[PDB]
Amino acid sequence: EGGIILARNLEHVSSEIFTQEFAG
Amino acid sequence: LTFLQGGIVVNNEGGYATSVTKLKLKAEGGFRESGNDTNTTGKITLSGESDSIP
Amino acid sequence: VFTLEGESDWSEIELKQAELQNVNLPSRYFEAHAELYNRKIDELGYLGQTRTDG
Amino acid sequence: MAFNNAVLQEVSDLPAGEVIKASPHNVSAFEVFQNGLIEGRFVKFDAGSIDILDASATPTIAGIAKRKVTGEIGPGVYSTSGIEIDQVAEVINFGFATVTVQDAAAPSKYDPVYAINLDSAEAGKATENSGATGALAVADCVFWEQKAANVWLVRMNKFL
Amino acid sequence: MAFNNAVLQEVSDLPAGEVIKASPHNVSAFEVFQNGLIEGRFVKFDAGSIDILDASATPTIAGIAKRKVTGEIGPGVYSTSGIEIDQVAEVINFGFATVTVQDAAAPSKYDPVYAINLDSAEAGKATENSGATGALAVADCVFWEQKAANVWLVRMNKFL
Repeated sequence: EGGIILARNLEHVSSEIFTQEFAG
Repeated sequence: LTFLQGGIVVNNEGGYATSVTKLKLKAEGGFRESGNDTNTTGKITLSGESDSIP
Repeated sequence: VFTLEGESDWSEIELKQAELQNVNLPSRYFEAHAELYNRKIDELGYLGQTRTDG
Repeated sequence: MAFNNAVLQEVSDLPAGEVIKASPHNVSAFEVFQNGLIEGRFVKFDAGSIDILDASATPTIAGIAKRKVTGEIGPGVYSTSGIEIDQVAEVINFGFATVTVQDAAAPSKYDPVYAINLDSAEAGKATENSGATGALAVADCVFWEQKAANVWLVRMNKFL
Repeated sequence: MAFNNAVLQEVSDLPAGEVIKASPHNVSAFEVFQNGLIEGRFVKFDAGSIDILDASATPTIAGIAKRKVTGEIGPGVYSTSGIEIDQVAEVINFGFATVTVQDAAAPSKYDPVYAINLDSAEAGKATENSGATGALAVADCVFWEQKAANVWLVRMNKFL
């Protein structure tokens, strides 16, 4: 039934973290 | 104290996460009677399910 | 000469929950403190200090 | 809650929406489809999209919604726009494939398959009884053998 | 014309008479044919020979004439008695195959395939228009997807 892979493992949360940027 | 003497193992794997999710894989299918040179109509495959405890 | 002082606090719980995302929450607060100091130094030389009451 | 069915009496056979690849077989990818497309069911082709059987004039049965082994754990469902997004609808249109059957149905080998054509949960379920409500004669397809509980491996003689 | 389409902003898509091997396919060699058999076209079996469709009434349509990819540069034509001689008329008769579509035809997926049963260069060309002149239904054959200019992947469901 359905599948074998848990949903959250079908998503790769990127290791690169993007900091918020503000005016110069 | 009687719990841990009952035999229930203590599992220190959950880390610091707010919930632990366990997943179970079941083999579903069946072997079918075959001849020397035929096409098998029985297939072994996998299915799964999950549970979560906070 | 006037002084500006700002705090930042966390807990071991949220420290480790942030480490779950490979985020160093203490280091991230230190970077944020340095960045806000730079931004305030930039703003004080352009718009000066606005008092908290407007 | 806990894992369902701690101990099963017998090893369940093939789940619905599965295709045996020993025999000649074709599963063909359709990119556009309907959200909530139940796997292991007959699926129709309408307006250039693979969607669930529902009461219509004479739906174009395009085959059996293939169950993805490496899909999201959960109900057999094809999803769009989620963490469980399924890019294409994998549909089995040739060969031996497993389809759910109506719980009332008691089919047998070489019986003409009938799909269910209703706007209900029973949409796309197979059956032998032709007097069943919304029984649509699927062209050139026969029940082959009972795989699982309420799941039958049928044979599509030609492409669907 | 000299090297039509000097530069293309996209790679040309699949030509006709080309069968995809990813699915259950069959191209079956017929050792006798007619001179002037166009590759990527519906051929017919008559009097023990493969030949281009003509004014006949109820031709037994073999299938798409396979395009000999390492045949002759030029028109996709089978030819006897030349340096451009093809010994056997290999003919695609099962599965997904590309056929030239009539220049005026606008088909879509799962549309029944009608072949132009005419005596012309438009013989054997596939069209969705039943009302078109000199066309007969190629039963158990549907359109799948527009590959190239006036070329479509169709599906021969049974051995054609």
